[PDB]
Amino acid sequence: DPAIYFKEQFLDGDAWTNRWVESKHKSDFGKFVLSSGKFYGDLEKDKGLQTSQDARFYALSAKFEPFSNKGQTLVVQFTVKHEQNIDCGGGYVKLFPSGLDQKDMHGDSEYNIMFGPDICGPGTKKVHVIFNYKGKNVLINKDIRSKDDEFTHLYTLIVRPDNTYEVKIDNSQVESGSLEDDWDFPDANIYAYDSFAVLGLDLWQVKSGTIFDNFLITNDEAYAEEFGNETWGVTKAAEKQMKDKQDEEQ
Ligand SMILES: OC[C@H]1O[C@H](O[C@@H]2[C@H](O)[C@@H](O[C@@H]3[C@@H](O[C@H]4[C@@H](O)[C@H](O)[C@@H](CO)O[C@@H]4O)O[C@H](CO)[C@@H](O)[C@@H]3O)O[C@H](CO)[C@H]2O)[C@H](O)[C@@H](O)[C@@H]1O
Ligand SMILES: [Ca+2]
Repeated sequence: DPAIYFKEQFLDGDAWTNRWVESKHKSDFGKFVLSSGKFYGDLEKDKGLQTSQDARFYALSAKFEPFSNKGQTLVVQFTVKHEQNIDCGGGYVKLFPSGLDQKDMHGDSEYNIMFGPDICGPGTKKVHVIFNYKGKNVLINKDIRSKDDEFTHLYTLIVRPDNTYEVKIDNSQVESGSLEDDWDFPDANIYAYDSFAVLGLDLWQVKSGTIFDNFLITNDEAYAEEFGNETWGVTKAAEKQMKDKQDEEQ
């Protein structure tokens, strides 16, 4: 049986607010709203969290029963849709250990892993993969290109107990190697963390309108691939046809 540590598909309406916490660290964080956007694969299935305010910081997080990846695989996966045609704005997640105050979470709150696309003008169009190791946040030595169009894309990070990793975009490998070689941190336990307890969205955006959906944290690579195909894989073609429709009808 795959261990599902966390899963969020926003399938139950306004009830998501019972599972996600707004940080109060700042008084003027932008608001996340539940939305399937202007075009979608399915009105209900493609409901996710959308940034609703221009030129704001965002800080929202969801807790889950704490776990450790010691001795097993860790997979983190979600969809990002920059439906607005984004100029500058984050689309990554952070994983936090136990002890985070969700009501006070912010950009400098200490995290274990940060992963996902970041866009900031043409000069920043990169997928971050950051490991906190011995008091330092270490950025991956590799250039992974992020998606910049208006459509929904799947982002997957896989971390293995043999100190290997893989990054997938749209369920397809884009980068692969070992933690020893692709970060400037030999330690057999680089991969492992004593606890994960919270998934956070800590973002700055200029033009807002990005939608996040289909969050998954699991110990099973095969299950993540399947879940990805059943979520993003299903959204992909349907949403393209409805975008094609809207252009032709205009
Ligand atoms: O990028 C690695 C870094 O990520 C996390 O920290 C993020 C940064 O603190 C910051 O992200 C930057 C922000 O840049 C802009 C704005 O804040 C600047 O004042 C302005 C002037 O130069 O430029 C931008 O408008 O947002 C962009 C777009 O996402 C980012 O690319 C920049 O990196 O803010 C975000 C949100 O709070 C932080 O997540 C990690 O915490 C950190 O450890 C890591 O080194
Ligand atoms: Ca959804």
